[PDB]
Amino acid sequence: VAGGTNKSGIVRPQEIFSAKPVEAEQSSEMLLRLKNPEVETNKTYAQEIANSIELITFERLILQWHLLYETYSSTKKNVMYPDFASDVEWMTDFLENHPLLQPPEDIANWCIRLELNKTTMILKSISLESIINSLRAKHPNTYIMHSVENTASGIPIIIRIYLRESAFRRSTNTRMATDEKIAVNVVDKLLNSTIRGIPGIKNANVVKLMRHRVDAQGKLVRLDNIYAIKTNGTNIFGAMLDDNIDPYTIVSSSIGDTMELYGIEAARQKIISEIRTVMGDKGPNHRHLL
Amino acid sequence: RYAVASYGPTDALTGQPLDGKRSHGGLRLGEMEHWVLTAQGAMQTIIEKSHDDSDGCISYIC
Amino acid sequence: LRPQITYGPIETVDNEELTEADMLSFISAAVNSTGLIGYNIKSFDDLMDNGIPQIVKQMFNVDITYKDQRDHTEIDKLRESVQIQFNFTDVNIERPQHRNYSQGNKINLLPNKARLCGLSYSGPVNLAAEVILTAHYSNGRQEVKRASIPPFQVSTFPIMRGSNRCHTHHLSKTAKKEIGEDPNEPGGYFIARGGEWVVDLLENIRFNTLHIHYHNEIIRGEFISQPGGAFENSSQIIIRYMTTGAITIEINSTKFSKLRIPWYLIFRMFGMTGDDSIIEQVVFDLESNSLVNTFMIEILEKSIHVLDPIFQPVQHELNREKIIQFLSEKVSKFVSNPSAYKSDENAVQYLNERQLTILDKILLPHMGQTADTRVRKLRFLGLLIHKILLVIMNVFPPTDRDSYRTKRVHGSGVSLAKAFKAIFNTSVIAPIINGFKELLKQTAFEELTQRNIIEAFSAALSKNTASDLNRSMEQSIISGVSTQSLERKNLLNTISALRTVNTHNSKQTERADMMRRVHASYPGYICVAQSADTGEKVGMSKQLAITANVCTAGEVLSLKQRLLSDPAIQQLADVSNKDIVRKGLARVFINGEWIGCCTNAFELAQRYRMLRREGKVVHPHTTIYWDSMVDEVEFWLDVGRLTRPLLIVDNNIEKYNQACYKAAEARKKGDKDWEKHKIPFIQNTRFTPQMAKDILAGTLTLEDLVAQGICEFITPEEAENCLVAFSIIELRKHKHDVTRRFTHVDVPQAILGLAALVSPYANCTQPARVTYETNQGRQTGGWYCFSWPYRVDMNRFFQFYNEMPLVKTIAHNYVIPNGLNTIVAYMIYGGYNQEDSVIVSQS
Amino acid sequence: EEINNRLLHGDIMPPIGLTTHDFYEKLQLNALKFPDRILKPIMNSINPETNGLFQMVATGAKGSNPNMIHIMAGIGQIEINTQRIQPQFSFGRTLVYYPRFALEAQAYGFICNSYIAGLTSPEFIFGEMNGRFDLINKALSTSSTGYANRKAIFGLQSCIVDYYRRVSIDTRLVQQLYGEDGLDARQLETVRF
Amino acid sequence: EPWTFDYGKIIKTAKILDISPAVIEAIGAMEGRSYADIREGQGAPPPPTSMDDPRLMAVDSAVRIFLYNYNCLRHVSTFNKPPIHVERLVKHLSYEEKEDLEKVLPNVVNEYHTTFKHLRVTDPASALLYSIEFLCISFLTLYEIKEPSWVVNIVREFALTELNTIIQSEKLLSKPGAFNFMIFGEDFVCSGEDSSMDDISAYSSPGLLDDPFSIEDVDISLDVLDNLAPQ
Amino acid sequence: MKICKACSSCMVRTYVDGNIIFRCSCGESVQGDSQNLLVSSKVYHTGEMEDKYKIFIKNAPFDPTNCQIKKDCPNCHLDYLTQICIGSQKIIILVCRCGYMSNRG
Ligand SMILES: [Mg+2]
Ligand SMILES: [Zn+2]
Ligand SMILES: [Zn+2]
Repeated sequence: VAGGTNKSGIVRPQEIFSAKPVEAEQSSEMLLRLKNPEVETNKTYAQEIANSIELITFERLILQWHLLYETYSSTKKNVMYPDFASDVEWMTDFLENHPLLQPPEDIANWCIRLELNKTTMILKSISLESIINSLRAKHPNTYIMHSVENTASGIPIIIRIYLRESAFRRSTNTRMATDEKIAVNVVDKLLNSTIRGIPGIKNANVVKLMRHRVDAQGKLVRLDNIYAIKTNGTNIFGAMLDDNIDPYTIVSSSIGDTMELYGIEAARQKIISEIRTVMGDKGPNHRHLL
Repeated sequence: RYAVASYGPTDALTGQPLDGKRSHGGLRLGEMEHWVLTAQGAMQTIIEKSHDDSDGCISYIC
Repeated sequence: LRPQITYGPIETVDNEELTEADMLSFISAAVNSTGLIGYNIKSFDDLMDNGIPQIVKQMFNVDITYKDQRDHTEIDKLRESVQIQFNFTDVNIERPQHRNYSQGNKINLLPNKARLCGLSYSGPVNLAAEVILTAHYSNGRQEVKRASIPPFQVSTFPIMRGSNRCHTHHLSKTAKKEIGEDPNEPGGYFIARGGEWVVDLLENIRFNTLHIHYHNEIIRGEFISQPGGAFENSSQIIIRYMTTGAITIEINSTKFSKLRIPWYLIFRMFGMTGDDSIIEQVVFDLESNSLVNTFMIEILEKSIHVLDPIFQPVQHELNREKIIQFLSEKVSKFVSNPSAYKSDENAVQYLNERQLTILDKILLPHMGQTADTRVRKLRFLGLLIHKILLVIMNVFPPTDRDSYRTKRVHGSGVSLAKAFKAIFNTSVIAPIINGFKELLKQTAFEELTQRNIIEAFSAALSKNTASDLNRSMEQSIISGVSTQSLERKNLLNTISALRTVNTHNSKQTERADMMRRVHASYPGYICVAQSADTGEKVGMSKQLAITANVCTAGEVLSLKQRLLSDPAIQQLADVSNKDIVRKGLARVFINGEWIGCCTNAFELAQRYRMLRREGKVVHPHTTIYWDSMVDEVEFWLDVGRLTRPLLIVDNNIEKYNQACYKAAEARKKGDKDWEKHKIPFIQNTRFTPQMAKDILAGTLTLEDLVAQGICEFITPEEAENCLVAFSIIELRKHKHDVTRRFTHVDVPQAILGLAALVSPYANCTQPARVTYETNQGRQTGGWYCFSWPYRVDMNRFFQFYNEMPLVKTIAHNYVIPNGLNTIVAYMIYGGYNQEDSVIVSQS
Repeated sequence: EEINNRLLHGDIMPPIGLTTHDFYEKLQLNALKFPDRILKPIMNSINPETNGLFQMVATGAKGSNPNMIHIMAGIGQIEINTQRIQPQFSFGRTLVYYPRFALEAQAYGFICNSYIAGLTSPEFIFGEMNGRFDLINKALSTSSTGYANRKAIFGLQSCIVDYYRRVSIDTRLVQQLYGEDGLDARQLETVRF
Repeated sequence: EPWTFDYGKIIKTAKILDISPAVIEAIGAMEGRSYADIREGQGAPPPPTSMDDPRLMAVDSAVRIFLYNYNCLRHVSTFNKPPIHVERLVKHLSYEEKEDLEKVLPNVVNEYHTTFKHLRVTDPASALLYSIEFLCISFLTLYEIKEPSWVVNIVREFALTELNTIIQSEKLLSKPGAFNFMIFGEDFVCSGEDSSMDDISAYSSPGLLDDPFSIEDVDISLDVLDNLAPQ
Repeated sequence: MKICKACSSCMVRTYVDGNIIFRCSCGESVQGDSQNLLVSSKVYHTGEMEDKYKIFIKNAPFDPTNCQIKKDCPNCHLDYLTQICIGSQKIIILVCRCGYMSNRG
């Protein structure tokens, strides 16, 4: 009954019969088969790929964030928030550690201060270097500074993102947004950035499934040692683009998502499959599902 | 237990029997029973019960 | 005051000889002291003697003014309005009476005659009053005429059978038996139109408490405030947090309706218009660097600068007088044209005084109804907003709608009083106003005398009103104040119907399923087994446990004065908001009102729980709750609390700790046999096997078990500070377990209702089948009534022969068994008993 | 108990995607299941050639294996919505009989006793918590099914097999052939190829 | 700095307005009293003893609306348009000197708020006198000004109008006299102690699409409901 | 927020030419120096922070409904401790009535 896997009293049959869209599905799932048949034999290979595809947005790595009306100049001592005035100690180290990442000349009067959750960085196995590249690859209109990756408890890791003037030059002709409004809109974009995963799936497990295959002697044999990925949440197009997943054999549990990307004939086969799953084994004949 | 008759008290508005044993009326062949009889193909039974025995009449249309 | 009594050491109590069958004497004593429906009789009795007189003499004072719509005359043309002012002085209710033949002298009406003739078992209500009529002239003077009206009968009020106003209360058991009544029944029902009706117990949220629920509104917080007493008028305030960022306070009551006001407007109208002080009442400190206050202020700062379309003109104003005037002209229903009265400065003063009189009497009346406690309400109102914002921040979860820590069970006295209020002003007060309106229209005010005024008052209350007052109460009793017809299947059903707690009657799929389940707060107060097994009513009806009761309102003034006289409690006027968060003071509540602060919340509750054990200072029915999550102490004495007796468990942890200290001190001195200074832990109850034998002999009751500090009454919100052993064996198993220190020891049968105790070895049966027996045992043929030949009942079955089961239970000590000990063979015989059929001997 | 000991020393490291609370609950549910050995004492106490209760279950006439185990061996873990008894009694207590943040499995719905031996008060309350769900879901199995049944029929009833064995709505094809084979559900035989 | 209450400022202030000193001393305590009694000073409540006495807030509210309105005149140039209570008398002024009046007008909010919050917690009785005395000395400060010549007539009018409105606002909360009750526009006129026209639905406990447990699309007779028993 | 000196009202914050300027409804205008450079902030995992349970952790040794454990307190050498399990990561804290508290706090 928990969120994301709600299969309590009638919900899933209501999701099918009412043709509810993918956005209203409380128990959507998806089965992904590895592209390489050799890889699907090994569990560890399928285990790391399953953890590779898991939506870790930048928001969930944050304990707290602060929006500051500050500009950074290397030489000129600009005003800084008194509770965060100690941040300048690691700012000097960053400037002397990155002789190529110098502050731009169009930094706006807007600063986002971030304090990473070091516990989540350990459990999810996310390095500081990976986060920096992901944010700099997605947000070219910002300048990002970070503290040192520390292995000693009690000293946090600080991410500092400076908004450039081009962040407002995107669309400021629509004057119905003060500079405070754009900055709040930018931090929402920064927090919802995707890091190490594909959007739409929150959990990706590893399951054992059984398949048939014709041998070299024409014999049909059951293969039991086949590993795949069963995810919580549905995104056919997201797993479509992955190079570790066979795009031809993506099995979604969403009728609307299968209809959107495959068509009405594949959506017809999806309705039959989903009703049968609800019907269990003491279910009706197949012709009633058609 | 209940078993009434071929005829008895009748609703003034719909012309159907009254409700239940208490009013000495008939028993209900509800929505779900016409579904079953239609599924079985029992159409002459529906005529006998829903028309001959409940309120069937003759309507004249130009 | 500090406790002084001391009991014998727990190491000398001999309870190794106790058995579970000996602990049934505790349930016997609890039921004998409680009775089975004694709360119903007590509730109707204090509704009769105390409730209705107070409601009539306090909450029905009439002060109205009406236009003089007469023609032209010297006095007429010169006068414009007449003020009708009256109140009721003497109120009483008598036993039911009936008029024999015609023009007799109102002989007594016995309940059986009312049942047979289809009459009403209602007793007359006599009221007395004084009336003042004030007529206002154009020049400026006024004329006042005052008249005292002799007491008269207005109508009849329904009377519960077996109560103080019933005729079957001054009669012996033999006389009750021989007048067509049931000598073994306790009563507790109403006779109306030849039918017997039961006013069921009602679940209701706890008053003077904040209920925080999620939902356009982001969050919602409700607070119903009652100034003290079951019969006082209650006013609720709803604090909503909208998606726009605006915090609005809405007061729903007898004078306001559905008017959402920005939160800071309420603070401004009471003289505190400075925003820094207004914010301080919510965050308790502007100088705190805590990350909670940063979240608090950020929401509060944005809320001030949100434009309210209805309260736009006064949003930016700091003059409290105009804000009161702005609200007064908005809520007063007699103002139809603005600025027509603003020219007159006396009309402006009238609306200002009226609004301040209303607001002081309607905004958090439990904190006071005078103008002295205006700032005191603002401190409490800011606390309520602070609690709501703590849930938006997800620091605290929303209020659980199913837990009984925040629920009350209201009997017949509370329910009938609520219906009485809405009927009395409609069928009595309104006709009098109409009667006086027509009197002044047809006669000059100066021409009236003492005789005319009294005539108009009584003539207006004709038998149209007398019929209206009595029959509307009967309609409330019949229509259902949730009531049901008393169907007499057997004695068990009659008792179980009077011990039934009903809920108010939503469509939310999750909400409709959660409320039908058994909750963790039920064991001991609500039967975990008794419910409907079929249909929409599965779990919608609840049954009191065998030892559960319903407490009445206590004498709150005695405890309130002692708390204020306690040197360990600082009065609310002696502490600042900064003195609370900087020194870490603990707020102290009594019946939901905030009266002061204490430096040690745990020690205050511990010291007052120990004082309750003597009973000479703190009443045994006082709920003392210590909230260890927010460090607050709450005292509850209101009516509607379910309570059950729990045997107190005492230990020697004080001596055990000293032995640990001495053993450690010996080890630090290099001593080898340091372990010899330790003593074993001992926890035990003071209930001895001799006490069980004394309960059975009638020389030991529950009242004097409480008086000796052996058992105490525990309330569901007080049960959250208790660790209870489920049986005397679990207590004996953990007798020397220091890591599990129980506060009370339970009797296992106390968790089941009366109907659920009929099933033998119910713990050995599947629990869902125990639920079925509760439904099946209540529809069993038997001696449905001991006075069946005197009754003309519909669809009733009287089974001739009944037997006590060979394996009986404790439920048969209170109700007559219904059934026979049939010899049953568990066999296959011909296939006629398949699919849940049986084969019955024709002989 | 030893899973709790690992928790006390902080030796429970959840995998990627699971919190420590969710991983701890998963470990407890797995560790509190009766093994297949539970029937060894059960079958040694009965004579299969004369036991009426066993012959009713073994032959499929009435009952199942969990019924005998509950009657004779033990009820086990009460599991509502595939999880243990959540604490609804004042922030960490499941009932008034157990302390806050209790670690023992009995506090979370593990019934150690069988029906033939009788349950205690806390075990009966947990059993009533699961028993009430059966009554609630049985009531919903009528109304909720009826809501879905009526909507399904009113959408599907217009489909009638015509003279071509097609399924159509008065002119409009829904199926080119009923069931894509043109056969009746009552006239089917299960045959191996 | 030792603060001491000065009764001479109230006497001087009352003489200017041609009103009794009791009117000034009764700011916030006029509720429920006849203004004639207030004018004579009869029935004056005793000095406050609790820090939660609404009189302290009532007097403080009167002080801050004097300061709020004074600063509106002081910063009249910053407004898009001045409010009503300051615009009709500065209308005849020119913009360059309307941009002025923030240099020639002294500030009168020097240390009021800090001291009042200290006195309220420490001794409520002295706080009520301090707030009243502060209002009088501020009025005298704005009335004893003499230079420059072009500002004397524009601020003394402001000082009298503000103190009169503060007194009048306090006066409109006192006990009303005699008036025509039908000017409100309706027949009935109730008071705050009336229960005849209370809301009927408010006597009950205040407060409160498909029903999942209702057999509404299940067509089964109500007399044969035992077929739905769980058994 | 910034409270007006004159009328003690909540001043409105705007931004002009690289500076934060507070303007009030009474015309008083001031500019913040350092402590007003905080446009907005949010704190995550508010349901398991240490400031949430400070009062509860302090009161735990005296609450009789908390789970005890047979371990020696290193300060007073009492042979039992109070064990609490807070947060979604199930952080275990051992507390005693003498002031001892595991995690060194
Ligand atoms: Mg059946
Ligand atoms: Zn201001
Ligand atoms: Zn210690």
